[PDB]
Amino acid sequence: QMSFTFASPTQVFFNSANVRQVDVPTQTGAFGILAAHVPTLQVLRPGLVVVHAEDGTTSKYFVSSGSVTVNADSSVQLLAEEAVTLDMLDLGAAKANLEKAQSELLGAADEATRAEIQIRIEANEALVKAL
Amino acid sequence: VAYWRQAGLSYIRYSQICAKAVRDALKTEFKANAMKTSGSTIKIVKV
Amino acid sequence: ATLKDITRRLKSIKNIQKITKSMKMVAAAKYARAERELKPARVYGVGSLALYEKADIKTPELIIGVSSDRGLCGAIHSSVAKQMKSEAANLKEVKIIGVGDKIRSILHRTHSDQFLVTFKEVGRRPPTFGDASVIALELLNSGYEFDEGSIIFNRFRSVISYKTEEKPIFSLDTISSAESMSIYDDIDADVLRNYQEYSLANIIYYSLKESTTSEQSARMTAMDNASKNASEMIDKLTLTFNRTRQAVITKELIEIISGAAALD
Amino acid sequence: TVAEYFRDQEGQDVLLFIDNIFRFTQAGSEVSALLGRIPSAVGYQPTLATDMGTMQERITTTKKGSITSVQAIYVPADDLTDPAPATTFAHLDATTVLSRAIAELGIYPAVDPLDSTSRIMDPNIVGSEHYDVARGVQKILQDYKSLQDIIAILGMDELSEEDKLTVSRARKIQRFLSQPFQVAEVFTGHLGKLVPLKETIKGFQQILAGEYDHLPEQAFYMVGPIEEAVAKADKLAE
Amino acid sequence: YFRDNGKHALIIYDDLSKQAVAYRQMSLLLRRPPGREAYPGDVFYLHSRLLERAAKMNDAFGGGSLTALPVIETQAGDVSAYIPTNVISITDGQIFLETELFYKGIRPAINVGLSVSRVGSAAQTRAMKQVAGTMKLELAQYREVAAFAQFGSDLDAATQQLLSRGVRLTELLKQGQYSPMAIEEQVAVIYAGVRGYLDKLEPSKITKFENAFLSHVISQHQALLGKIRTDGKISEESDAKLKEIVTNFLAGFEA
Repeated sequence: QMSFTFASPTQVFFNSANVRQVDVPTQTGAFGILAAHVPTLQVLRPGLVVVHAEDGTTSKYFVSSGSVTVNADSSVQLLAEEAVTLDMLDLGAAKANLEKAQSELLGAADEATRAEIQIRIEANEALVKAL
Repeated sequence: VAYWRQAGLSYIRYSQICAKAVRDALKTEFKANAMKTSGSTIKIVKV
Repeated sequence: ATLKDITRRLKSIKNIQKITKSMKMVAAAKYARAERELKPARVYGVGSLALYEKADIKTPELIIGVSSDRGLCGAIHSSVAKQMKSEAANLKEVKIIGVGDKIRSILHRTHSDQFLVTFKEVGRRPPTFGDASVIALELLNSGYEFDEGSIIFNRFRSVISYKTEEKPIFSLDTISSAESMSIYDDIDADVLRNYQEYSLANIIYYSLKESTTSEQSARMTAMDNASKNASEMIDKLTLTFNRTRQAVITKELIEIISGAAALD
Repeated sequence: TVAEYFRDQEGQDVLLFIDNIFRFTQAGSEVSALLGRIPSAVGYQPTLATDMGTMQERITTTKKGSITSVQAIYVPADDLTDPAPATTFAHLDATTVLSRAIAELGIYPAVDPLDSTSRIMDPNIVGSEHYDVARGVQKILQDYKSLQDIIAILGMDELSEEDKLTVSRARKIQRFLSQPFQVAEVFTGHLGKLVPLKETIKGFQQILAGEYDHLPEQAFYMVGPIEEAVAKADKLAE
Repeated sequence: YFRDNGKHALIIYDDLSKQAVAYRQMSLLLRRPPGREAYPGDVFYLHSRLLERAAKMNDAFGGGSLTALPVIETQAGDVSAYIPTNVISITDGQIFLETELFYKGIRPAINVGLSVSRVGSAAQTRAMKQVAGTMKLELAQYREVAAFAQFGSDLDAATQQLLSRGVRLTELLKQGQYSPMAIEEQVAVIYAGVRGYLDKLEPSKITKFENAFLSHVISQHQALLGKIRTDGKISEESDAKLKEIVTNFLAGFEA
């Protein structure tokens, strides 16, 4: 178990809930942080957060940012800046937004805009993976 | 983080764009609610 | 005094009584909102600091007070304010922020310059996360990074008491590089910082809320207070009234009773 | 004079509506001037006291009957400090302040309850059963009132539900004071119901005791007898 | 005389204030006492009888009536004022008029709560009663919040509306200078507000609506107005006729 604190200002989803795993877009890739994992600190990255709750379930999520914090212990706290359930997130929009995003990228100014766009693109994808 | 950290872009900057991008995203019913937690009564002074 | 005077007074007091009372619910509502807002949030801020703790740190190298731009609510802000700029001598580099402005009082008279920022519209439409990030981000850009900040806000205890707080601002990414952080078997002064960063908002939001929640809840309280006073007075004046009235009535009734008649 | 007939002669409890003493006093006073009489402070006829007094003294319980005097009272200057009502108070021993508001709550009858008062409520005369239950009630009503203040502004589970319970009990009690109406049955439908005291004392006590609390409140609404409330309670629990 | 000639006459006694003074004076000059508050006692009686001589008579008197609208023009809300206190015990209600509204430009003036018809409704058109019943209330609740945190402070939405509504109704409750109405016009506009149709409008435009709306129904829906006068009352149809007229017309009024 890991008392997985899965949060956003939006929501605390798992609130130190004895979860088996959360699959987390850290910045390079991810990892499916398994039930009590070593300390390591990772800052997220948008992806989907998939909270393989210990239970059998996995609940699905999209995450945009924050840090998940993998304590030594059982407390894992994903504090995703933005942590959302996919429910609230529109694939259609994502796509369209992506349409746009991709459109925008082309005139995106500098790595920072591009980045942004991209963040957004990546994001849009990153909802889109699941979504 | 090279696609944002490149030069600059805070984890916030990043994040916020991510998050912003969430704000950008979202389904509808749901979609109202976003800006609520945003920089809104954001009115930054140093005063 | 002459009935006018009384009224004049009264008038206002009643007004007050309303106004305050008005402000009381108004605040209470805000407050109520804020109250709501605390749930994930609670966690969220609690979370935010939740790790400079297990894996721990201390400097040997941004002060900031995070509360309101509010008074009539009470002297909350002054509370943090106090307890903020009161310190500052020890620290290092001196870079202070008062977000909140009635806090910027006990600080605002020694600098105007070693402030970095202030938030305005503190509360109002209840202050939030975004903002916390918003305010978080640029903030980073600054030359004092853990000349250990403190974040001073009124951490609520109750809708009426909060305790004017400080927490310390781990902007170490340094000594936090050193130590039992290795254990965070990998982590990078990126991702580190990029959590430090991230937590700056988290907290920021939070502190902001702690204070502002406190304040708003305090505003009800202040607004109560006022009305207790009011309530009495209002009562009393009403006497003062009768009297001046009667005093009057009577007096004339005198004049009337040949105090101007038979006996002109 | 008429009532003296009914009291003494007819051995009765005459009900004497005098509406309003304010107008009476005033009427005397109008003459005072003209009579060249010195009136008084606040302008009153000098005789205000005697005027009231003898008259009040002429009302009583003889040992033939009672002239129970129910005096509709327009309130001079909407205070009582206006000497007469203060005096009136000397002769008042059951006081009725009607709550326009409660009535407005659709409550029928719907007095100011806490100012539906009597100096003559007693654990003695009306006995403690009455008294105490009432004291509990009056208090309770207030208590409920107290909680009303909180909750009102703060939404709910601003209470613990014993407070809620009492609140509710109070509501039932509140409602039990509502009584369907006979005279205005023409409007209301139902009828003016009459409540023997024990059912009353008992009644509220029971509600208070929560013995009934597991039933709705409109039950009590438009009821005379505590049974008629109980019956309606059941009925509202369909 | 009219009353006995059936006739329902309206007397406006304008003002007893003036009388009172004179009369009081008269007593005094007669050396005779005045009375309470230094002014005559049975000047009440004067009036009491005077105004009792106004009545709504039965049928025998040709339904006889004199509707009396006595007038007092107040100094400093002196109602406390002897005669006013007196009078207060006498009338069938009093019409409190409030200046603030006047300066505000608001005409009517009124403070309503202070205004009273003890009588209330029994002489009222059902038409109006039906739309008005609802209005009185809309204001009533509105009024508490009419008072509450009036300034630039939020409210809960319910109340943001009631306030809006209330405010609208206020405009509606204005009535132009030398611009009498008729019950249908009134009911019409009341209907308009009640059925919420102009909360829509931000307040300034209400007045414009009303006129326009009026001149409009005046063109067409005299059909209705005439009707409403006829039925004295709104039928569900008349309502329905209203409903469109206003909504659409309103739509036209706006856009």
